[PDB]
Amino acid sequence: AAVVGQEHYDVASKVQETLQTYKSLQDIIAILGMDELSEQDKLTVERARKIQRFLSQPFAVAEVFTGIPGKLVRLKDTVASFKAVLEGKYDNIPEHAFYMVGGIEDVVAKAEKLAA
Amino acid sequence: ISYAAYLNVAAQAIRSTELQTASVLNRSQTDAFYTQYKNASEPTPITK
Amino acid sequence: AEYFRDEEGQDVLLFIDNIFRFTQAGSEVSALLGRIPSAVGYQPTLATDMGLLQERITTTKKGSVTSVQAVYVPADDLTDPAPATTFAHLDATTVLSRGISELGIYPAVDPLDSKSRLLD
Amino acid sequence: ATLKEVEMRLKSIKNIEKITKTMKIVASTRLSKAEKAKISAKKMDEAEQLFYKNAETKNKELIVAITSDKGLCGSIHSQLAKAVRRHLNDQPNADIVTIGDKIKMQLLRTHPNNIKLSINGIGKDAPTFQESALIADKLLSVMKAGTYPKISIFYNDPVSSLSFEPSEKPIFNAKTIEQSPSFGKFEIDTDANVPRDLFEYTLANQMLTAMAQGYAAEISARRNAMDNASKNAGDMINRYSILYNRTRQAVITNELVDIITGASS
Amino acid sequence: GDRQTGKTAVALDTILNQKRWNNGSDESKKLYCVYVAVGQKRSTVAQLVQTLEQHDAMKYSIIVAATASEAAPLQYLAPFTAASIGEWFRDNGKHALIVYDDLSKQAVAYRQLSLLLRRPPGREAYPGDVFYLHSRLLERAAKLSEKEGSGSLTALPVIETQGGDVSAYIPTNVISITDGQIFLEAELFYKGIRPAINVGLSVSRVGSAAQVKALKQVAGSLKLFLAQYREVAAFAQSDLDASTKQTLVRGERLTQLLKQNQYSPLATEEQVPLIYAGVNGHLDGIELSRIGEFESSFLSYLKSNHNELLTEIREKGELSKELLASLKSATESFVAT
Amino acid sequence: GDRQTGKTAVALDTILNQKRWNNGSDESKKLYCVYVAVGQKRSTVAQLVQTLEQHDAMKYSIIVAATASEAAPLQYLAPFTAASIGEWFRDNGKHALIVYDDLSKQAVAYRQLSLLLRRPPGREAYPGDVFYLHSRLLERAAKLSEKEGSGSLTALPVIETQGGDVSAYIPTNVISITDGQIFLEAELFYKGIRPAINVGLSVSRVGSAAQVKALKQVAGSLKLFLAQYREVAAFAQSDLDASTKQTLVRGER
Amino acid sequence: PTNVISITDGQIFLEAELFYKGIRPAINVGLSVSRVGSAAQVKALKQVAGSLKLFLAQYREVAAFAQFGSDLDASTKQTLVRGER
Amino acid sequence: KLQFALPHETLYSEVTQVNLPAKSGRIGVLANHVPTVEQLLPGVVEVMEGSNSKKFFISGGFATVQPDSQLCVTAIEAPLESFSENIKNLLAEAKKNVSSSREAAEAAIQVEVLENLQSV
Repeated sequence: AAVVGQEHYDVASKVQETLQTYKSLQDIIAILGMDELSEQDKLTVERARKIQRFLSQPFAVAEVFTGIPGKLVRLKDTVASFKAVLEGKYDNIPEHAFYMVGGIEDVVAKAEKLAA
Repeated sequence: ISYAAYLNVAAQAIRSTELQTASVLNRSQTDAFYTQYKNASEPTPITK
Repeated sequence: AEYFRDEEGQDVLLFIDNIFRFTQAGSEVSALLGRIPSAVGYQPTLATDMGLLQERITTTKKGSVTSVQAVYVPADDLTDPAPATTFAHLDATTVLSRGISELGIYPAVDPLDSKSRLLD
Repeated sequence: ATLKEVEMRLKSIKNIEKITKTMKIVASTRLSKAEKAKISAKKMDEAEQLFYKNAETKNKELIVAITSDKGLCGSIHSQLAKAVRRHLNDQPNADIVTIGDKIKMQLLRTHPNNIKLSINGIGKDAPTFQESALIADKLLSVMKAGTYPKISIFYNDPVSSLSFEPSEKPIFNAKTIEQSPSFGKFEIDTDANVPRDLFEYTLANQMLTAMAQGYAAEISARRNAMDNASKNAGDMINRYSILYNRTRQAVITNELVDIITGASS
Repeated sequence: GDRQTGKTAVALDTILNQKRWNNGSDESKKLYCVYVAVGQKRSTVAQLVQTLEQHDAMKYSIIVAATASEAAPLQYLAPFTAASIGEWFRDNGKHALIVYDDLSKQAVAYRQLSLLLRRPPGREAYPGDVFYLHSRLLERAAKLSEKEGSGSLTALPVIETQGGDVSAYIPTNVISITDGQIFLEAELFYKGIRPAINVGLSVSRVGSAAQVKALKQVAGSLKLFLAQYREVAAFAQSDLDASTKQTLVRGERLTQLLKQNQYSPLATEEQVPLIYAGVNGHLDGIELSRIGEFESSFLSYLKSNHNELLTEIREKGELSKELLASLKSATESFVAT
Repeated sequence: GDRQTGKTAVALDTILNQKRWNNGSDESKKLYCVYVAVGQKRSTVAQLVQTLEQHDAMKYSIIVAATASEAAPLQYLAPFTAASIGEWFRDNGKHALIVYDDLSKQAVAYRQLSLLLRRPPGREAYPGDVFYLHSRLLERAAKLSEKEGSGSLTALPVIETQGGDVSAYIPTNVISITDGQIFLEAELFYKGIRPAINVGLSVSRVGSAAQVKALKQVAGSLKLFLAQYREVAAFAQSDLDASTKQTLVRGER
Repeated sequence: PTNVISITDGQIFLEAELFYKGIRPAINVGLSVSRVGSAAQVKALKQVAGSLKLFLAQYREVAAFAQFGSDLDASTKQTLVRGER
Repeated sequence: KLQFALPHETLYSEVTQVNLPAKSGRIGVLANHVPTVEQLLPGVVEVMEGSNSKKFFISGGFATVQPDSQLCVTAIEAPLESFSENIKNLLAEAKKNVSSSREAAEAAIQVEVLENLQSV
């Protein structure tokens, strides 16, 4: 936290914790549905499912193979993007929107694309 | 006192030649509680 | 069998009992011969030894042997190398079941588990 | 280790499998008694409906909802919640009386404003007139039920023995009984306060029916859910069995290699 | 079965029961048992010797002993040596029962020999030809033909499972070689069901082919009832169907009935009645605590009322409809008292 | 993919389709295909030969053969020898294909050879130089440069996963050497998808450029769409949005 | 690992999952034992932490039960609330 | 027909003669009766189907002759014989309860039930 700054560290901590929760309940999710999760947890899981999907981004050297134009996102931008998502400030739009896209702004724009 | 409550007390008294069954006894005994609420805010779960 | 097929011009059918015990026997002869045993303790000559057995059973111009073999699956683990190598050689499987026999059906062949190479 | 960690995890899955099997079966037993009751209850209700139909009807709102205290009765809890939330849009300020902990939790979360009355000790019991009567009495006194010019109750109609569709119905206010198109084809007595009595009588009689319909759907849902659970557990048994088998082969091979290396020296 | 769940006791019981027939002068009723104590500490074998002397069984017994201290070559050759002893009885056309207890310790000794002789090692560090060793021993057990003089050499190897691993290399091999298993289960033993036979995991591949005709007749039901009782066992966990409750009552009583105090054998003529009661559901009325009292009492009652019935069962060996009729009456009368 | 999902057939079809191409003109349009049958029964090979002669395709193809009967060293030398034959076509500048069925059986062969040479057993009892064995074989077969006359020799090595274990030592070693995967999914094979290609486990890590532009335009993003279908049916098993349903109706269809 | 565990007089197990859970130190409280035990810690600190071990162990047990679902009695949820803290 | 029913149990659910104790005193229904709504008070009830007469003790409810000759009687938990002697003992207790004892309403009901029992 002294290196990447407290704000980064806090953001990263929350990402790790959410994803770890999601992994922990991965078993429970399979055995019984999402609606048989505890309500508090169910929020965590829904958010985490989004976070997990958010982590994918197209790659530009893979642009040929994948067929998706790559996205290079600034470090300053990355910290901001995840920070918002953890506070659920964009949790209200499709999981598909989060999947394979660049920055937070791109997720928003793709929500409009999906909305059509 | 509500009409169906009035009838209810009579029904309860009515489970007393004799010919007694479990369904009757269950129909006259309940452990349910009713929790008043306000606002969120919760005045207690007084026994029903 | 080969005398019947090749030298008496017949189509014959040769049963083999446990082919697990074919493997098992082969494993021992290797170890006695002092060869380094391979995975899941099975003969290093595992492929070749099954190959000799399962390549003299074939469709010749003269006749054909056909062989019904019994696979006593070891530990009922079908991903074990010994069943797998056997299954590679096998062409069809007829899957007798005791459930089926309990439905009074003799043949005991389980219709949903019997599958053959020729069935296309 | 791989071997033991696989084996213990597979055992966990086995125990889970066993429990989900057991629950599903016990649920089936419980379901038969529940279903029997619901028929008799429904017959009584139909006679009351016979009046309301022939009279016609022609009615803020009240919301009453029915679920069990008990959980893991499938998606009864949240499908009913979703349809309540939909009609909580319709009338914003309506006071929700939640009969059952499970429906209490979902609605309380979505709007904690409306919760005025909530019940407890619902799910364990099979509905009986006693419960309905006392709840009714409390709806009249506490919620002043007549004040809401609409009353609606939500419950789960057990569409099929393997399905449940959440359902609602409108309870007709005492005002409604008065002004219903026909009411004079039946001989009203001014001496009796038949609207003020019948309102109360059908408040409970309808509510008891709603509880009965719901209860059957609830027990049916738990049976359905626990069955699907067994299936899901079965899939995990198979997945960890394959893992067990692979791990087992690997242990033999890896152990063998150590022995061989030693022998070679 | 699992390590030291009094496996040796189960075996020893068989030897004691052979006393009843053995005492009998007909030599087609004389199995001259041989107990092969492999790797067993000398204190344990002293107890064995003492138990045998106490039950005066040392006259149809030979105990080949390779104790824990005894050298690994002696341990290796010990079942083989024993087998030769069996051959004399078998060759003489007599019958005998040789109990190799436990082949798991035979295995360890062969392992020690092979590894020490630097012979190529193999799976689970057991000798490569360990399958061959076990098969040679286990194939000497034989029911002879009448041309070669009808004789036998019944054998019952006792195998120690290394904590329940029936997939282990030495257990798997032995299971394959032999025909039938009786699988004692540790949970049952601890839970006080002694003998701790797990009915499910016990099988006989010869089974009913040899079985007293009488005992076969009144025990087809018993197998099936126990099968149902096992399946409906877990269903004890509440809202219980009337059908399930009938199964549970009959099944619980049956399970209680098959408990037997170790080192006490029984005669077929007293096996057949007890099972008859259970099959006919007479025991259902009797409470669980009173099953035990019922058992001994029923036997004494049967002996007093009709030791004619018992003697008929013993000598006829086949239950006649008249015997089953009379027996039912006797049971009804006993149940009443 | 998984053993005896008629694994051979998938490749066989590739060989058959190129009849039209091969019966064309221009040596670039002609492919010369070599089918290396390693570890296959003489019967199985005889059926292949007859199948090829049934589709009259024998005349454009070679079969190099190292049947199950044939000795383990012959099997070891079998892919390499076949690849030499292939290089003559390639270095004639002509386009070609070589289908090595199955390199998994070559692994078992090399295992035997190595162990019988008493070279210390490797991981999973497969010899330690197994990586070298496959890699030396595999990186031969190439599309050469204009300098070398634009040779081609396409390579399809057919790997038999044991119980669909894609983490298994022999498969992983091959996967890392090769580019792309054409995983033949067993579940789908059973559930009547012929050819059963699980798009999740099938990639082509260098493929997209190769396709003709028409089949890039028309097929654009269909891989993505049907990897949305996988997701869609993943969570099909709460509230299905109309969007999800549309994707499902298209996806299944 | 087997050899060393026998030789040593305590084990101070760390656990990767708990690291991710954000418990740093990631000490896996149940697997961590001190076979030289308390008589080495400050007397004051011994007094205060007397049942701390018991509480944590109970928290672990309760947590397992809690993940098999179903409503828990209030006494158990006291444990759960305390345990979390 | 006649609908005579309880919640958990269901009886006859027009029947010849039904004699009902109502807030309108006593009401008799014989074949077709002109269509009424009457609240049934706690009651001693007679239902006659043909000349056969069955005698009921009823916890009050609602009565509604429908125009189509459906006498809907709905009532809580009833039999007359079932109600009877134990009730006489209870009535003594109930008098005590009336002394102490909504509690007023309960005691009023207890007196009503005592009267209703005297009718038996």
